[PDB]
Amino acid sequence: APVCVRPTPKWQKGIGEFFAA
Amino acid sequence: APVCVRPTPKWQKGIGEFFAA
Amino acid sequence: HMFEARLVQGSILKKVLEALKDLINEACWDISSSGVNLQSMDSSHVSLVQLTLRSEGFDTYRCDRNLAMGVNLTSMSKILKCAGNEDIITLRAEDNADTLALVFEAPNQEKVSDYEMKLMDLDVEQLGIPEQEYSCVVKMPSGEFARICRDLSHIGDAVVISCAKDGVKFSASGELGNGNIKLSQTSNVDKEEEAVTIEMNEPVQLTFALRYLNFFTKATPLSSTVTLSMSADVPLVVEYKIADMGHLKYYLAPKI
Amino acid sequence: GPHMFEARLVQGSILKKVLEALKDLINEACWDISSSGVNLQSMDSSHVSLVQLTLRSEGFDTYRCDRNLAMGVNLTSMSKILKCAGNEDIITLRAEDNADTLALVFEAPNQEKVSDYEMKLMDLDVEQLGIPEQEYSCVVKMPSGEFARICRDLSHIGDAVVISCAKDGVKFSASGELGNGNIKLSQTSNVDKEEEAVTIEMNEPVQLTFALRYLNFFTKATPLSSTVTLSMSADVPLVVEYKIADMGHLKYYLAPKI
Amino acid sequence: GPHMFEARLVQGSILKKVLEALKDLINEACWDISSSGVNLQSMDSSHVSLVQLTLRSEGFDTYRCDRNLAMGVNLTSMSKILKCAGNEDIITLRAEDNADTLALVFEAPNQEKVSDYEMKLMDLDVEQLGIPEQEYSCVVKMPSGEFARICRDLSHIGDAVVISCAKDGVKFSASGELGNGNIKLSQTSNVDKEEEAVTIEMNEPVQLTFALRYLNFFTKATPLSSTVTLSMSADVPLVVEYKIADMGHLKYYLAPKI
Repeated sequence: APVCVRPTPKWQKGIGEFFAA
Repeated sequence: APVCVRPTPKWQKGIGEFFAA
Repeated sequence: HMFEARLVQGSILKKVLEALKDLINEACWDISSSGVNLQSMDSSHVSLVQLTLRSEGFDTYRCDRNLAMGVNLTSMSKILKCAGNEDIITLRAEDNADTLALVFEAPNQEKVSDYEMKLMDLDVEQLGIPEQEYSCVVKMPSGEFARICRDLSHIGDAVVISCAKDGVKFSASGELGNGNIKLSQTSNVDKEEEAVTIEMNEPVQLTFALRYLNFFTKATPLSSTVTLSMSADVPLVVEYKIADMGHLKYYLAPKI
Repeated sequence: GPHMFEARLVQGSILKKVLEALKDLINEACWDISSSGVNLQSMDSSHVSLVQLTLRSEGFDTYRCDRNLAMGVNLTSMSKILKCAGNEDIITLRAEDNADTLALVFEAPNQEKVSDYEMKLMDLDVEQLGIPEQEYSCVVKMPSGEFARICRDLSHIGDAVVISCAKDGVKFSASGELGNGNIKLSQTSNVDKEEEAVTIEMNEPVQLTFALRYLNFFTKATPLSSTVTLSMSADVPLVVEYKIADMGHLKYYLAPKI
Repeated sequence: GPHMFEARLVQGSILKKVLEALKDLINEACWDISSSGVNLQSMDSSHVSLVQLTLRSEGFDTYRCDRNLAMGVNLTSMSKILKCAGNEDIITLRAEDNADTLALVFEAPNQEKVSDYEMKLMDLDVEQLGIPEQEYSCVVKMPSGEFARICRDLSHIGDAVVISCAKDGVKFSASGELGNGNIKLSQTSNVDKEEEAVTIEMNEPVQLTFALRYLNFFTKATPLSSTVTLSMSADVPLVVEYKIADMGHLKYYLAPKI
């Protein structure tokens, strides 16, 4: 089993929305 | 860690330029 | 004025780069007295990776000035494929010029390679990662977790992680059908690093992109165990202990 | 009656390996077969290097050559056919001085299984180059696996390697868009079971530049020999030599920079 | 109450291998489930070869089948899912009659890990198997890795293979642009372990031609059986047969040329 190639899901929030600079 | 196959460098002289028939 | 760290278990450095290279094209290496610190978002800003190598873990650690060496992770990986696995490895830099020096030594001691890698100028970019308690923390073998992401990726592109007090479930859906994988907490003082352990303050049920989890599992050679820390509305943490010497942490936000 | 050529090589794996060491460098070549052995000499497709292969007839368990033959052989084909021989198989080349055909016969080590293949031969214009006698400034005998690994690593840096030799050690250096590498081997005291020894016979230091593309072709002969020999001198072709255990050898010649 | 089919197999990896042996030749097929056992029977999409699979119930550690039922499976989907199973996993199957889903459950030995997959089924109409049990002019039994090695090797030479057997042995032949190949296998009279033996049963010499694409697919069964058995007649189809030990068999059927 090699790992399928799966697309980024619709609901995916970026990590930037959780941590600030 | 597999060989990177490299091109022939432009300065490469053929061996026929050294040894004769 | 110069930086130099000598690592006996040089393989660690190899595994670390094999684990970052695919996720991150370029990162800045923060060098300081207390060790090495790398932090980066991946090329699409979904996830964050944080790497700590403490200076106590090196056989030799010298750091005159704080540096930020911009590295191309893919070149640095090519150069470390050229290290043998039992190679003692040394990093060396000169603060000025931006060359990093990777020196490899055979434990036979008859062969010594130096590679001088070019550095980039990069943006200094920290993100503040917050101190935190988690509702659920799952410790398990890195290989089982790796198997689980691989298998479910044949099913769907998200994995739901359901965590109770004494077990955790991983579920997927897609065109083929459903899949669910249940691990029960293990008795232990069987074995040691094939224990499954759950600490649960609050039951969770969270959805993650298998796309990213599978990038994380590339760190599997660095550790026998992986830790998963979770809460609703808070990035998942996937942590790999590197030896006695540091950690590789991956961050990924869940649905809603 | 029939003028055959027949060579039975019990260690058939030598033949498999010899063709692995040639197929990527040469398309078509002419095997000179005589009473004294199997000889192959040929420049490579690009006319950059020269390879010379000697299998002395003493080295076969059985050898018959009624008359001299010059068999033009497609190496790609001969390589595919040797890929059909197990590694423990007894191999027999058979050719009837007559015929358009070379026969390869594979006896499996188990004795109820026997394959034969018949290759269609080719008319190639035999030319052979005259190799001059030469004294070498530098001769390096090192394990073959190490030379293979140094050429492999450094190809990831640049398309040329600088080889620098002294009485104490030998340095291999490359450079490219990633940066620079340098690999130093020291001459060994003498390692406890030997063919991990690096030996230098030098009457004069050298600093010569060679093409990694051809060196990495040459190291395909690595399974033939636990050690390799490099002979260098300025402005004179490099010789890379693999001994094929008491049977003969395989030599590769390559011009250095300028 | 409800009509259940349920089968527990402790050596799950059999089921795994069985699907490797099918997925590349058959896309979809009906599983005939009865109390006799699990029976599968399908022609590949090009209508040249027919696979037939038999898993007798006594082969299963647990087996229940309340009434004959038939399930349309996507062998591609089934294979993907079986790659999720451990080589040591205990495997259970479970469906009710007229099901639109199959339960596959994989249990680790320690019982601390359990997976389950609910697989979508398909509706397929599968009839027939008008396959008379028949008398062959030649039957040949040999190690499966050997037969596989042969097909692998002859497929470098050509894309059809003549099989010719006699009392003493059987010969396999190919030919193409590289050359000709003939692999010859003689009867191991001797005295041996069945996974090295070669045995021939013969009424009359056959000489028949088969395309090597197909044969190469049949050989994906190789992990299931130490042996493999070939049955040949004039223009009856060839049958290639693998004993899935203590459970059943897997038979491929091929139509000769002309």
